[PDB]
Amino acid sequence: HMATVQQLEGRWRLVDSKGFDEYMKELGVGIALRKMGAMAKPDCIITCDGKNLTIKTESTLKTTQFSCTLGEKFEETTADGRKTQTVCNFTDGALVQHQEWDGKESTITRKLKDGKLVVECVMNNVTCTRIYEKV
Amino acid sequence: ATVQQLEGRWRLVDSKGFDEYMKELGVGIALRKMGAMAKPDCIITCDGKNLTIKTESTLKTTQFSCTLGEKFEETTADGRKTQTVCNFTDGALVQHQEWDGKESTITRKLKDGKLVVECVMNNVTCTRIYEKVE
Ligand SMILES: CCc1c(-c2ccccc2)c(-c2ccccc2)nn1-c1ccccc1-c1cccc(OCC(=O)O)c1
Ligand SMILES: CCc1c(-c2ccccc2)c(-c2ccccc2)nn1-c1ccccc1-c1cccc(OCC(=O)O)c1
Repeated sequence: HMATVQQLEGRWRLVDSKGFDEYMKELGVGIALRKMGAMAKPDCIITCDGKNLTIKTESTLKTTQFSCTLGEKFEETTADGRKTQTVCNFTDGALVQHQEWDGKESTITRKLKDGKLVVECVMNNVTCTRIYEKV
Repeated sequence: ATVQQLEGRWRLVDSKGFDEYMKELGVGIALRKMGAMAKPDCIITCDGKNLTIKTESTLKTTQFSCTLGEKFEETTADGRKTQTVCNFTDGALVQHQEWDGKESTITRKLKDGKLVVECVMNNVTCTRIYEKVE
């Protein structure tokens, strides 16, 4: 019969939201932060342990980086604000992404090495090495 | 070693030279620091000759931790320092914030298996609804 505070425990996904912007205006929150807050579709995570309550928030940001056909050059607009002429190929066991802009070039190689994705980014001298687990 | 082997979700486990590589590209300090802090999943798709590479990034903050019935100082995401109390009274979790001679109450309550969230300030009401993920 009775609602207890422990029943509120779990992961809650936002499905509907009405009056957010008005309410934020009443608190005196700025336009940019009102809009950004009203956009996000956060998970709410509630934990109650007897009398101790914690509320947390989870936002996942999903971006398509690029979408291409292998061996066909295409214009990429990069997160740092370059417009590159790019082409991805498959040569000698590695996915090679080649970027050209403003007389410059940068390569980004992706390969498997012991069940892990090794990403190697080169620009002039400089290598950035990133490693990922399959999940 | 074929291209299809790269398909799937990947989680960043190690990064080195990130800042130097970004510096070479002529990227600003803000984006460099940020980018280096981020721990994305990488999602790779390749049906034949077409390839898609997307990412996902999650955060992950604590809004507040407290003990029912005991007052505490909340620092809010908008920049209020409030005197706050949380109670479970009348079938609902009532969060009451006080600052600068003002007050707002946030009520969380289950209806029809959903979490109904009602934020009230003066007489202006935000209503948000959540579905349980399990
Ligand atoms: C930092 C911004 C970024 C992301 C990204 C996205 C979200 C969170 C974190 C970082 C990516 C990306 C693209 C595709 C797949 C996975 C990551 N590229 N850049 C990027 C965008 C313009 C320029 C340079 C770089 C970049 C710089 C250093 C190392 C990189 O290594 C990519 C990898 O690890 O494969 C990529
Ligand atoms: C920064 C905006 C925010 C979020 C939030 C965070 C991320 C994305 C979207 C919105 C939250 C929050 C807290 C707890 C759980 C889920 C969301 N509170 N504020 C917030 C922070 C200062 C002031 C007011 C409000 C706020 C405004 C409207 C509705 C709210 O109702 C919370 C709920 O729906 O339970 C809460």
